[PDB]
Amino acid sequence: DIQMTQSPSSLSASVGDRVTITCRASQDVNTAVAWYQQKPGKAPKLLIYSASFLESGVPSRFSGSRSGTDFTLTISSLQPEDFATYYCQQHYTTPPTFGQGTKVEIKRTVAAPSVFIFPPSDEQLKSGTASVVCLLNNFYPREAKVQWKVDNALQSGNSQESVTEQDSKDSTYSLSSTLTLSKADYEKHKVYACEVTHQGLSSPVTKSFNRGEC
Amino acid sequence: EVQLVESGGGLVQPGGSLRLSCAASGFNIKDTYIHWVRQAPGKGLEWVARIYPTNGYTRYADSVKGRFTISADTSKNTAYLQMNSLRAEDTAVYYCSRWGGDGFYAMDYWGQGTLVTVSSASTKGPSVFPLAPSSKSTSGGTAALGCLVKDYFPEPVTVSWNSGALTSGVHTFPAVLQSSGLYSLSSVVTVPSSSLGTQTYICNVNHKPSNTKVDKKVEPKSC
Repeated sequence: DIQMTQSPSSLSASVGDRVTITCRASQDVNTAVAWYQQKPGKAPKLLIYSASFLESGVPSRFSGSRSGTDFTLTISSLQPEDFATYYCQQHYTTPPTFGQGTKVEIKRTVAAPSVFIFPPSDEQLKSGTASVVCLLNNFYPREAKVQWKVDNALQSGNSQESVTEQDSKDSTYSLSSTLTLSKADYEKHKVYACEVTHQGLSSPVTKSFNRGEC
Repeated sequence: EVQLVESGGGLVQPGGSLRLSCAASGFNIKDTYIHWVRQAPGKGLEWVARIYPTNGYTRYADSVKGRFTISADTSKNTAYLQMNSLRAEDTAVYYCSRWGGDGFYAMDYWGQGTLVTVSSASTKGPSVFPLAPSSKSTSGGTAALGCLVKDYFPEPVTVSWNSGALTSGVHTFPAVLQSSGLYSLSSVVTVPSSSLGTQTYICNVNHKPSNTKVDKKVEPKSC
């Protein structure tokens, strides 16, 4: 089992930028490396076979190089539709092994979250539970810090975030923190607050509401 | 054109057995190798097994060797992967693909994949819960609303808004495995605050695993 080490692990590069991904073969694999594209939630697609040759129907802004046991995929002029995960593969021995993937996310101007908090529906609250939701809509960079204060005392591990893949039109990500707790503890506290920290905000925005059923 | 479909994936209990299949069109599998590549959720691409349909020779990945059988039947043009004593580690999307051979041992055509989830856990469908506007402040400009899809097993669920007519500013997040072993997700939509009351927002939630189809009408409150 020859191991394809692959660097970097992900990159923000801007439209028009030249991009370079390397995969270093752990044994000489000769010229038998193919490179693949993975657009999110989709079958792998061949871009380059046996190091250098493009597949038919692959745009010439893509290209593959060999230099011993280091292999390079180059995108001359990164297009916004090359949001994908690229994979490299030695198909020299069995098993065919793959590299760990390189996510290539498009860079753009630091936007700021529109924060929104949502109280628990009482159809849920009936069922003895309470999911308080915080939305952070169309911001960039991806990083951000959501922070649950409940009557100011912020919480340990009881919230879980999920994040969008970046959009196709405007390269922004969205994200939600969901603080869930029993209808009992929920009702102990009065004020429910979310505190969003991001670069796009000079000051941390705090979204909140007073405990519902009112 | 060279098409490769895959089928028969779903929830298996551990130690169970499944048979994924792969129906090749546009070419004769006879004169090609057929490969089963998998991908766990949020990890890379693992190769599991290959067949040369013509002399029937096989080769397996060690993780799999002995429990799994790749076979092919050339008269049906189909190739098959038999999974036995299925561990939770086998939960992955499974892709078959081919090696053209003529010029390259690259995997040029691939199928769409099929989700195989290996779990002890019984199918449960979504409880669908509104996430409603104006909970403290009524005025703003652009209001947001969503539906909270909670506690379903296995993946997927499909959230739509107003029977596919509200496609704008709709953000359905990645699902999250709860401490509970069950999933949750939110699907959200941004709209004008002028329209709240002039318009109904309804999300459509299809859990094809449990044969659930919930429609919730997300409408506003005051406190």
